[PDB]
Amino acid sequence: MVKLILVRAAESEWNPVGRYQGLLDPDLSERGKKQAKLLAQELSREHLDVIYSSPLKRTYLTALEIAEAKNLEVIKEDRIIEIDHGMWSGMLVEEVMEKYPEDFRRWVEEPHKVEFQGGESLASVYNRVKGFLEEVRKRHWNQTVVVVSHTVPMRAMYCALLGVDLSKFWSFGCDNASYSVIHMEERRNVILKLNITCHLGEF
Amino acid sequence: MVKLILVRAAESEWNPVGRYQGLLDPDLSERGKKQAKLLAQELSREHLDVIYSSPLKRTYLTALEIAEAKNLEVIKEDRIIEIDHGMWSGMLVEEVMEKYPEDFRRWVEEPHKVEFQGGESLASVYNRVKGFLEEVRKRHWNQTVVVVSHTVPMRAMYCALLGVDLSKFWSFGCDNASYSVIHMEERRNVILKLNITCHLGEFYVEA
Ligand SMILES: [Cl-]
Ligand SMILES: [Cl-]
Repeated sequence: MVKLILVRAAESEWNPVGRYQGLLDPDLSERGKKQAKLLAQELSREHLDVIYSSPLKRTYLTALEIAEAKNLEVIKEDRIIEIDHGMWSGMLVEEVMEKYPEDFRRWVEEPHKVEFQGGESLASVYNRVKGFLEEVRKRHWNQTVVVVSHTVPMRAMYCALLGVDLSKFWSFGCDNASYSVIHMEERRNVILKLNITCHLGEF
Repeated sequence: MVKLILVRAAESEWNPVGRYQGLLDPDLSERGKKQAKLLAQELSREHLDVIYSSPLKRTYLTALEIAEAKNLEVIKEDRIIEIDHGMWSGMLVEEVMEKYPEDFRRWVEEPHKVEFQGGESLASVYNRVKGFLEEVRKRHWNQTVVVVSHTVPMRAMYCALLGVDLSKFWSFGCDNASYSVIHMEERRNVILKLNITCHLGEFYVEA
């Protein structure tokens, strides 16, 4: 099997105020930098074979702490980059709700149908992360793989892994510096642990 | 929303050797007794409104610790009882694999089509836990509900909660004295946390 460890980036400077980032690239927050160290300590217990990360700072810096703790390299991977939120990028959740209430409603209620104006469709995110996961399954069979990514590609990944409709997108928790443990087996994928944050304690 | 905390019984005497219990009723192991206390300690940190438990000892004893820590009464619920494993009940996994390889293969490969001889179907389990969850959603809106159950009903519950086929049965981890946090929202259910065992520390066993 593949032991797949799916990690969300530690907290960015934009997360606590709820500003959509998409492809935009803020640094980790001070809290985030601490979260990443704690997560790296937590994952140091495991034998790791490979670490993939979205190339954006928040993910890459999180990946780098895990790699440094285990003396591995980080392999950048564009296919697990955050969705292009288009015009939402730079906007607070409250601003989106006020300026684009109907688009916000579609996002919450029927995420699978969304295409961000000036940006990417959720279908597109699903396609790219699924392709990545298929290649990982083949290439890294019988290994432990860490994948450092963001909310939207991660939630799409859970849909692909379970073989469920993209409409189930919101049914998975995805907190900063969390990890999930998936076993990619011969006939199915198994979510053994989802959205673990215990290592963060107070953070 | 409903904050639904789905808990698997702490370790029974039969869990570490892999003997199928079903409706057979073994005690918690000494380790499991400690697990239940650690879990109860963990869940004592937040407000709980109601605790439902399968009436089998392994679940009920786990539920009793959580209930006592919060000044609640355990509500016995037959609809979250373990599947009737029928002829497998009392057999080790390796014995089942040896004696009934075809039925074991069906169990692993196509769980949604399984029915244990002298026992219950997986479809039956799905039906009864789904009805239970529907009633919980209506009765306990804006409350925190603990449900103490077993691997098979819990896995069926995840299928029902996600509104997905019973063929996804095996795709969810379910360890002794673990908890999952689900939000039952208006339009969907969200698995916020699945199969959390961090509170157990050195007393955590996968198996
Ligand atoms: Cl989001
Ligand atoms: Cl089982």
